[PDB]
Amino acid sequence: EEFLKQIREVWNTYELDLVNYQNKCRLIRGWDDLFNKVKEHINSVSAMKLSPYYKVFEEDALSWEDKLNRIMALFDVWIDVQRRWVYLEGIFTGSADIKHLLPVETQRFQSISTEFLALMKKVSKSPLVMDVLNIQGVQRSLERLADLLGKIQKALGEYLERERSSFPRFYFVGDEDLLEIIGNSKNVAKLQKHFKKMFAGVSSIILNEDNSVVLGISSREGEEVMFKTPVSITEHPKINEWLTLVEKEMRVTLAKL
Amino acid sequence: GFNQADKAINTAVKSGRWVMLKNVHLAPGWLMQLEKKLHSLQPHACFRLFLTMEINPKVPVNLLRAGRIFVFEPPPGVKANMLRTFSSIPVSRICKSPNERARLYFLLAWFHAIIQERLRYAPLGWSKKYEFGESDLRSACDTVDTWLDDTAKGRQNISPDKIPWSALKTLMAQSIYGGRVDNEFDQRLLNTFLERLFTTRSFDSEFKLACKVDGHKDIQMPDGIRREEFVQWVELLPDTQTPSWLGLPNNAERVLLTTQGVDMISKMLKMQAWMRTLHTTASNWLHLIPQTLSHLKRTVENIKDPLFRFFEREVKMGAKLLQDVRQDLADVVQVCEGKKKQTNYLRTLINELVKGILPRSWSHYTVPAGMTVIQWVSDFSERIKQLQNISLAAASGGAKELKNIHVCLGGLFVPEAYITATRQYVAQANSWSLEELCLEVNVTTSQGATLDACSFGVTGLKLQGATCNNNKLSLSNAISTALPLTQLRWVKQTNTEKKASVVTLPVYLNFTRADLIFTVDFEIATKEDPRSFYERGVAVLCT
Amino acid sequence: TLNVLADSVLMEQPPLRRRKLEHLITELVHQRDVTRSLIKSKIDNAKSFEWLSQMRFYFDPKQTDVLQQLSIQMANAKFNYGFEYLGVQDKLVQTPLTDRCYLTMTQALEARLGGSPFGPAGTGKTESVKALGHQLGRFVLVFNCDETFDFQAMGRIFVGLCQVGAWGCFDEFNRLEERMLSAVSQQVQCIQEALREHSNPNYDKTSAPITCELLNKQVKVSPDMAIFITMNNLPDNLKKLFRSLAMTKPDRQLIAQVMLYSQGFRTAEVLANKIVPFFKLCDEQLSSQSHYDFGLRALKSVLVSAGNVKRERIQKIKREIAENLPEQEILIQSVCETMVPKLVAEDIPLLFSLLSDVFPGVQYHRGEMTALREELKKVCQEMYLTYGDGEEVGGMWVEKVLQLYQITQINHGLMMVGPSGSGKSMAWRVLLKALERLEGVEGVAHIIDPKAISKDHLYGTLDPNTREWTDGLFTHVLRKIIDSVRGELQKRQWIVFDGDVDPEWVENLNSVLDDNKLLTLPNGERLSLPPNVRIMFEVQDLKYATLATVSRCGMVWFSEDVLSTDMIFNNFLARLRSIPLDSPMLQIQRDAATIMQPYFTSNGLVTKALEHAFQLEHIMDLTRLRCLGSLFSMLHQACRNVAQYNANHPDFPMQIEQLERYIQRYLVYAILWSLSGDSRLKMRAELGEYIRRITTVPLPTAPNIPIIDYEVSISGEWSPWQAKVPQIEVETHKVAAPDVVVPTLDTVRHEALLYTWLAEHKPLVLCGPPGSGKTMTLFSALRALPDMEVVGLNFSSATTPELLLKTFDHYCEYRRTPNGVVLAPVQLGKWLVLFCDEINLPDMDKYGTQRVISFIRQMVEHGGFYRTSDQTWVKLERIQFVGACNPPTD
Amino acid sequence: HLLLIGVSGAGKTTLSRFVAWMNGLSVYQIKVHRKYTGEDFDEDLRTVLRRSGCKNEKIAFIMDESNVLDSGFLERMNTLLANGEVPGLFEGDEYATLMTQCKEGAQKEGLMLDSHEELYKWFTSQVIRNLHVVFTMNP
Amino acid sequence: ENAIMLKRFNRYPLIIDPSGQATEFIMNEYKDRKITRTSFLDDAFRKNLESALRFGNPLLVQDVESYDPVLN
Ligand SMILES: Nc1ncnc2c1ncn2[C@@H]1O[C@H](COP(=O)(O)OP(=O)(O)OP(=O)(O)O)[C@@H](O)[C@H]1O
Ligand SMILES: Nc1ncnc2c1ncn2[C@@H]1O[C@H](COP(=O)(O)OP(=O)(O)OP(=O)(O)O)[C@@H](O)[C@H]1O
Ligand SMILES: Nc1ncnc2c1ncn2[C@@H]1O[C@H](COP(=O)(O)OP(=O)(O)O)[C@@H](O)[C@H]1O
Ligand SMILES: Nc1ncnc2c1ncn2[C@@H]1O[C@H](COP(=O)(O)OP(=O)(O)O)[C@@H](O)[C@H]1O
Ligand SMILES: [Mg+2]
Repeated sequence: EEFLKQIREVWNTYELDLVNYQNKCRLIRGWDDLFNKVKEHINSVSAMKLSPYYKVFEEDALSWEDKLNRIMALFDVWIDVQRRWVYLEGIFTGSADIKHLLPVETQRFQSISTEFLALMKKVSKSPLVMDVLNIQGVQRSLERLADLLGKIQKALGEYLERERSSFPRFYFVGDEDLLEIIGNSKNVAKLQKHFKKMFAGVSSIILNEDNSVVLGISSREGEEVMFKTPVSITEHPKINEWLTLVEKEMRVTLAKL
Repeated sequence: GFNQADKAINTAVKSGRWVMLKNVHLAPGWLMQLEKKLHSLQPHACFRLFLTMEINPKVPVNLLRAGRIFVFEPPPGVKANMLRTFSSIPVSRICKSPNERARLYFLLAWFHAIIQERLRYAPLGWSKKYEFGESDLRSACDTVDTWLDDTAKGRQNISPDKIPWSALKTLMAQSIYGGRVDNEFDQRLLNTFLERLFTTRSFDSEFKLACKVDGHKDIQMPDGIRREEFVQWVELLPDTQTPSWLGLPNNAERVLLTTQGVDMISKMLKMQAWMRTLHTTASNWLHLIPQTLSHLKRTVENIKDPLFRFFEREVKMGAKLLQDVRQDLADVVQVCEGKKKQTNYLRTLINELVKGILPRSWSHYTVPAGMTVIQWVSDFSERIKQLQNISLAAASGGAKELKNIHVCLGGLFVPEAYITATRQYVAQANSWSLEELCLEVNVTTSQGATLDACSFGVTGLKLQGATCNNNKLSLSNAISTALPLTQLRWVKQTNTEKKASVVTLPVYLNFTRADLIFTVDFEIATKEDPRSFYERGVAVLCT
Repeated sequence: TLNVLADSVLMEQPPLRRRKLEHLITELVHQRDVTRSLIKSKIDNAKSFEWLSQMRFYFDPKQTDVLQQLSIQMANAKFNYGFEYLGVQDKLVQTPLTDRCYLTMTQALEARLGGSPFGPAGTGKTESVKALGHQLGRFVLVFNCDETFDFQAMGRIFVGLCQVGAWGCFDEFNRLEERMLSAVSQQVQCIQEALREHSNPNYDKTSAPITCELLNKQVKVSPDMAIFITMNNLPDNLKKLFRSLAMTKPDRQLIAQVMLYSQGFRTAEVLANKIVPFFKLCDEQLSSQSHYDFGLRALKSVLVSAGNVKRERIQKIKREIAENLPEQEILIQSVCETMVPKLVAEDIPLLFSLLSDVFPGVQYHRGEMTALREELKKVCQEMYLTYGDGEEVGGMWVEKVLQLYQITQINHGLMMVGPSGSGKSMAWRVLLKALERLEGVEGVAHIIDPKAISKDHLYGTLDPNTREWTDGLFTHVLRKIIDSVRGELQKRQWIVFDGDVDPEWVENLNSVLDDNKLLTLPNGERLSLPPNVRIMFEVQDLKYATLATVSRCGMVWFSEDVLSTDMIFNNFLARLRSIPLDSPMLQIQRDAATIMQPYFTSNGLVTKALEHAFQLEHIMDLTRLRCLGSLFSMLHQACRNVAQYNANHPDFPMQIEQLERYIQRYLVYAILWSLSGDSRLKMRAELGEYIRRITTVPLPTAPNIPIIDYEVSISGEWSPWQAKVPQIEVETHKVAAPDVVVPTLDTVRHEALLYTWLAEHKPLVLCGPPGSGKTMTLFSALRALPDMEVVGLNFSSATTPELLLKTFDHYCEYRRTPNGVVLAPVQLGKWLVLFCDEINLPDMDKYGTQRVISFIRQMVEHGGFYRTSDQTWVKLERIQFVGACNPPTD
Repeated sequence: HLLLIGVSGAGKTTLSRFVAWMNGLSVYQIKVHRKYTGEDFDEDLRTVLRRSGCKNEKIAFIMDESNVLDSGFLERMNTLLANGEVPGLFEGDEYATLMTQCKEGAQKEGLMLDSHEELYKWFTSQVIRNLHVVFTMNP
Repeated sequence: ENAIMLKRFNRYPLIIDPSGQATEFIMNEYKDRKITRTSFLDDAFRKNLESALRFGNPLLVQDVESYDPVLN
C-alpha cells in the first residue's frame, strides 16, 4: 500500500527538467534519471504483481503499470526525437549552403522543426510528467517525427555517399568532415583544414583575391605549385566538379613541370 | 559460401547426399556454429559431412571432439615431391614455347624438392623452418614463364646460353624463395644452390644434379627435351635416397632420428603418488644446484674495464635467477611434505615440473626450444660454477685477472656482450677505435695456452661438420668436433680482401640455430671448396 | 654534380633549398654507387639483368595523357607515374636492403599480389613502403594499429583506395585484435582477389569493370592500388595472396654515411663507421630505461643536429675553405647535446667511456652560456638557492637547468623526469625568472595537476543533449593564451603539468606535443599552439607513460645526485637567516643559525645521522626531503620557543650561552624525533646510541632511560617527559569514555610534536598498529587548541577529491575580494584542520596513483587548487591538513 | 560488538539470534544479492542507526562474511564499530531528519535538544549504548 | 546412485557434470512439472526464480560458480 502511495506521490510530483538550447527552445535534461526511475518502478510493480498480498491491490497496481508502460512508451521515443533533431539542427543551421544542396530535405526538416518547437512550447507550459503524457496525441506526433527524422537521416547519408562517389577522395574524410565540407563550400577557409587528409602533400589552396579561382596548391612546408591553367570556382560551383578539376589540373601541371 | 554450405547441408541431410566443406580452418566461429547446428538429430543415415582443412590451432576443440579426425601428410622424399610438382603443373604450360622451357621446369621442380627436403632436417640444413610452400613454386614458375617469353620471342629453340640465367637466379634469390629468408647464412646457402643449378651448364649431357651421393654415386642430369622424358626419369629414381641428394652429410638422417627419439621420450614424459618422487627430485636438485653466490662487484676503482662491468651484470643476473630457483624449489620441497600452504603460483610450478616442462618464470636467459627441466638445472649449475670462478678470480687479484680467464661462451648468459667487452678492452689497450678492430680466430690445442695481449681464451666451442687442424678446416663426417681452446684476437684491420680459401662460419649459441653470436673467418684445406661448407650446414656452436 | 652539391650544402641556404640539396645529394650518391660498380663490372648490353634490376625512368613527352608520360620500370615490372603532389617528403637512403625491398615489392605488384615486409620494429619497413609509393607518385596511407583503429573509417578508406587508386600500408598487422584482424583480413582478401582477377590471362582486356564487395556494395577497384601489410605471421586467408620479405637488418652504416655526406661532412665514411657501433654500444652497454632511444630515427636526428652544429660553427668562424674543422668533435658534441640530458646519473660516465672507446682522444666542451649563467646566479642568490659551476656544489643542478633551457629552445613539450626530491620545480622556476630578467619577456607559469581532476574537467565537456561545449582547465588556459585579451602573447607561458602521467589524460595532448601543435576539441574547434607556449611535464618515475608521449617530448632527467644534501642545508640556513618566521625574531633566527651552522657541514652530525638513519627500518619509505623538512620545521619551532621565552621575560632575555645550550640540545632532540621518528622503539634507541657515539654535545647522563624519553627545557637542560605528565582524576561515569584521554608519556610527546608541526601548517600523519590510540590522541590534541576547528573525514576505499570539495563547500567559502579567489573557513580567525584518518586507504587507479592523495599534495605544495566550475585558481587560507593511518603492510 | 569465527553451519547465527530474542533485542539482517551496491549498504546502515539512536530500540546487527563484498562495506563498519557513529552517512535532508528525530527522542527521554552538536553527541551515545553487531565468518 | 540422490534429497542438489547428461535427465524427469532453465549469469534470473516460488515450479540454475547470494 505504502509502495503504491510512494509511486503515486513520485509520479504526481515529478517534473520534466528543461534547459535552454541556443535561445530556440528548452530541451529535456535528465533522461538517465527519468529512465532509471521508470525502470525501477516497472520492475518493482512486476515483483509487486508477484507478491502474495497483491490480489487486494491488484487492479490499482495494474492501472499504474499501464501508466508506467505508457510513460516508457513515450520517452524512449522522445529522446530519439530529440537527439536526431539536435544532430540535424547542427547540420541545418551552422551552414548556409546546405539549403541549395539538399532543398527537399531542408523543407521537410523545417516542417518537422516547426512541429517540434510547437510541441516543446506546449511541454514547457506544463512540465509535469502526467500533464505531458495526457496531452492529445503526444505519442502519435512523436513517432511521426521519429520516422520522419529516420527517413531524412537516411536521405542525408545517401547524399553524403553520392558526394563521396562523385569525388572519391572524400572517402578519406569523415562523415562529419564531409558535412562540414559540403555545408561550408562557399567559405574555403574551412576546407583547407581537411585538405591534408585527401591529397598526399597538398595542405592548402592558393586562391584569388575574392576566393573565386584556385590559383594553385601549397604544401605543408610552404612549397607552392602554380597551376598552368587556373581553375575557377564560379564556373564550377559544386564542390565535386571543381575539386576534380583541381586534382586533374594538379596532375597536368606536375607533368608540364 | 557460408549460405551455400548451409543450404547444401540442409538439402543433403534431407535427401541423403554428401556435403564437403573445403578449407574450413579459415572460419573458426562458423565451425563452432556448424558444430552446434549439427548436434541436432539428423533425419537421414546415408548423409555424410566432410570438412577438409589444414592443421591449425584456430579450429574449435568441440568440433574436433565431435567428429572423426583423419591426418594426411605428404610422403617424404625427393622423388615423391618432384612427382607432386610435375602433376600439379599442367602439361600445357611445360610443353609450350621453346622446348628448353620444359628442362627449366624440371630444374625448378628439382630445386624446390631440394629446398623442401632440407626442411625436415631443420637445425642443420635450413637453420629455421621456412614455409617454401606451393605459392613460392607458382611464383617461380610464373617468373620462368615471363622471362623465357621475353627472351625468346619465337617458338624456336633458344640457345642455352641465351636463357636469362641471371634474371632467374636473382629473382628467385632476392625475391620469391629468398623473400622469407632472414639470416645471411641461409641466403648464402640459397644463393649457392641457385648458382649451382640455374646455369647454362645444366643443358649439357655431363651435368651433375648431385655429386658424391653415397660416396661415389652421382645423380646425373637426364638427357631429355620434352616433359615425358623428365617425368620418366623422375619415376625411375631409386628408392635409396640418402640425405646426400640434398648436399647434406649422410649422418644428418641419423641426427634427425636421434632428435625424434628424444622427442618420443619427452612426449612419454609429457603423458605420465607424485609427492615422494617430486620431493626426492627437488632435494637432489638442491644438492646439485650451488647454494648461493654473492655480488662481489661495484668497485669504484678499475670500473673503466669493460670486462669488469660485463661480469658485474652477469653475476647479478645469475645470482638473481639462482635465488629465485632455490627459493621456489625449497617451497616445492615444503609443500611435498605438507609443511606449507600451496598457492596458485606454486600450483603452476608443480604442474609444469611433474610433466617435465620448465617453468616460464625460470627462463631468464636464451633457452633451446623444448629443453627438459633436468637439462636446464644442470646447465644452470654449470653457469653458477663458472660465475663463482669468475667472482673468486676477481676477488683474488682484481680486474686484471678477469682478462686472463678461459670463459666458455655457452655458460655466459650474453656472449655477445662478452665479445663487445673484449673489443672495448683491446681498443682501450693500445688506444685504438672499435671500428679498426677485427676478430681473428686461432684454435690452439692446449686448454690453458698463453694469452698474448689481444688474445682471449674461450672454451666449449663445438664445430659441427668439420675438423680444425692447425687452424685449417677440413670436411668430416663426424659431428660436433670440439675445439680445444679458441683464441680470439682483436687485431687492427689491415683493409684487405679475404682470400678465396677462407669461410665465414656462424657461431650459434645452442644446437638450435636460432641465435647468432658472431662470425669466424676460418681457413679451409686446399682440397675442399667454400660452397661445400656452405651447403652442408657447417657451423660453430657455443653449447 | 656531387662535388657541386657538396660545395653548395656547406654554405648558408634556405631550408627549402637545403632539403632539395640533400635529396639531390642522396639520389646522386645512389646513382654514383649504381653506375660505379653495379654497371661498370664489364656490362655492355642494355638488356642485361644487371641494368634491368635497377629502377629505370623513361620519359616520353609526346604522350598526350599525363599518366602515360613517365614510365618507371624495375626488372619486368612497369608502372605509370601517378604525378600526385607529395610536397617535400623525407627521402630514404637507397641501401641494398632498400633495393631488394623495391625489387620484391615491384615483383609482387606486377603479379598482382600484395607485399608483407615482415621484420623487427624500427627497420624501416613502413618507411620503405612509403618511399616506394612516393617514387611512383602514388598517394600512400599508413594505418597504425596501436589502438588507433576503427572499422567505420577503414571500410570507407578501403573503398576510397579502390576508387581513386592510392596505396594502403598497415604499420603492424599483428597489433590488431583477433576479431579486428580477421575482419580486416576478410576485406583485404576481397580487395586482393579483385586485384588478382584484374590480371586474368584470358581476361587481360578488362571489359566489364573488376569490382569488389565493400560496404555491402559494388566498388570498382583501380588497377594501380595496392595493399601492403607490414608485419613483425600472416593470416591464413592472405598467405597465398601476399609475398613476404625479410626486412630484418637495416644498413645503418650506409645510411649514416650518406646522411653525413649530405650534411656537408667531408669524412662521412669514418664518422658513420664510428657512430653506428657507438649507438649499438649505447643500446647494449648502457642501462635499460623507458625513455632511452638509440634506434635509427634517433641516429638520423643526431646526424642532422650535427650538420646544423657544423654549419653554425662555419658561420661563427666566417664572421670573425674552412675545412679544417674537427668533424669528430662536432659529432660527439651533437651526440652529447642530444643524449646527456636524458641520461641517468649512472650512465653518464658509461656514455663518456663509450665515447672515448669509439672516438679516442676526442673530448667534449659544453657551451659557456655565461649570459644566462649570470642571471641564474642572481636569481639563485635572490631565491636562497645554491649556485655553482662544474665541480662546485650545485654544478650538476645548474647544468640540468642549462640543459632544460637548451631543450626549451629546441622544441616545445618538455618533460622533467626524476625521483622525488630532486631539483625539478626549482630548476624551471629559476630558469623562468632568469629568462624574464635576461630577455625582458615576462614569464607566466600555469601549474596544473592532471590527476586531481577528471579528464572531462581537464579538457572540457560537450552536453549530451544541448551539444554545448564548456571548456576544461587546459582548454581554458590555452584559449586565454590564444585570445590574449590582456595580451598573453609577448609573454613566456609555461603550462607545467605537475603530477603523474598515464595514457589517459595525454590522449588529446598527443596532437599538441608533436609537430601538429593542434588541440582538436570534441566539438570541432581546433586550438593552435602559439610559439611562446611550452607544455612541461614535471613527473617522477615515467613508468605508466606510453612510448608515443615520451617520444614526442624532449626530456631532462633529474637524478637525486643532482641535489646534494649540502644544497638543502644551505637553503635552509639562508631562509632561516633571511625569512622571518613571524626584527627581534630575525635576530633570534640569525643567532640560532650561527649556533647550528657547524653541525650542518659536509661530514657534520646531521649528515652522518641521516646516513645511519637510512640504514634503519621505517614504517614508510624514508625520503631525504621528508626527513629534512621535519627537522627544519622542528628547528623553526625551537626558534619560536626562544622568541616566546624572550617575550615572557622582557627583562634579562635569552643570553648567548643559554641559547647555545638550548639550540645544541634541541638539534639532537629534533634529529631523534625526525630521523627514525617513524620507527619502532628499538630503532629509535639504536639511532640515539649512534648519535651519542658520534656527537660531542652533552646528552642525558642517565644510562637506563633512552634519549627519546627526554626533552629540552627552555633553560637548556635535558628533562624527562614523565615530569610533564599530570595525574588526572576522571569522573565515575566517564570511565572508558569514547572521548576521554588520560595523559601519558606518549600522549604528551605526540602532542608536543603535533603542536611543533602544526605551527608551520605542515600536514602530518600518525602511523601505527590498530588500537594504538592514534585517532583519539590526534582528536584530543586538535580540539585542545582554542583557535582550531577540527573536521573529521574517514577515507574509505572509494575516496575521491569530491569528498574534499563537499567538505570545503560545507565548511568554507569562496571570497573574490583578494587578488584571486580565496577559500577560507566561514568562522573568522579559525584554522580548519581536516583530520583525514585512514589516509592511505583510498585505492590506486590502474596507473599507480591515488587521486585524493595527489589532490592534497597539490593543495599543500602549491597552496591552492583549480575550481572546475570556472577554471580559476583558488588559494587556500587558514586551511590545514592532518592525517592518521595504519601501516601500509596491513 | 562480537566476531564469531568458526566453520559454517556451527550455529553462530542461530545462537546469536536466540540470545538476541531472549534479551529482547531486535535482529536486523542485511539482505544481499548480486545487485547489492554501496548505496544500499549505506541506506541499511542509516536505517539501523536511525532505529538504534533516535529510538531506544536495541538492535543485534547480524552480518556474515558473505554479506561483505567490497572493502567499502568493511571500512564503513569499521568506522561504525570504532567511533560509534559514521560521520558521512547523514547528508542534507537525511541530516535534518536525524536532527528532528533526535529532538523528538530527547523530549521523549527528558533531555533538552539544545544545538545540533549536542544532539549529535546524544545520538552517538545512544547508538553506542543501543546497538550491537555480531560478525560471523569462517577461519 | 546419483539419480537416487536426486530423488531423495534434503538440501537442494548441486549437479556437477562435465557433460549435459545429468542436466537433460533432470529436465526429462521434470517436464510434467515444467522445469525452467535459468542461469546465475541471466539478468532476469531473479524474476524467474520469484515465479518458481509462486506456482510451485521446479527451477534449474546453471553456472553455480557465480553463485547468487540472494538464494541463501
Ligand atoms: N639550489 C637548489 N636548487 C633546487 N632546490 C634546492 C636548492 N637548494 C635547496 N633546494 C631545496 O631542494 C628542494 C627541491 O624541491 P623541488 O621543488 O625542486 O622538487 P620537486 O621534484 O618539484 O618535488 P616532488 O618531490 O614533489 O616531485 C626544495 O626543498 C628546495 O628548497
Ligand atoms: N593515551 C590514551 N588515553 C586514553 N585512552 C587511550 C590511550 N591510548 C589508548 N587508549 C584507548 O585505546 C583505544 C584506542 O582508540 P582509537 O580508536 O583512538 O585507536 P587507534 O589506534 O587510533 O585506532 P585505528 O588504528 O583503528 O584507527 C581506545 O579504547 C582508547 O580509549
Ligand atoms: N633506408 C633508410 N634510409 C634512411 N632512413 C631509414 C631507412 N630505413 C629506415 N629509416 C628510418 O628509420 C625510422 C623508423 O623506420 P620505420 O619505418 O618507422 O620502422 P618500422 O618498419 O618498424 O615502422 C624512420 O624514421 C626512417 O627515417
Ligand atoms: N545447537 C544446535 N543444535 C541443533 N541444531 C543447530 C544448533 N546450532 C545450529 N543448528 C542448525 O544449524 C542450521 C544452520 O545454522 P546457522 O546458524 O546457519 O550456522 P552459521 O551461523 O554457521 O551460519 C540451522 O538449521 C540449525 O537447525
Ligand atoms: Mg582510528
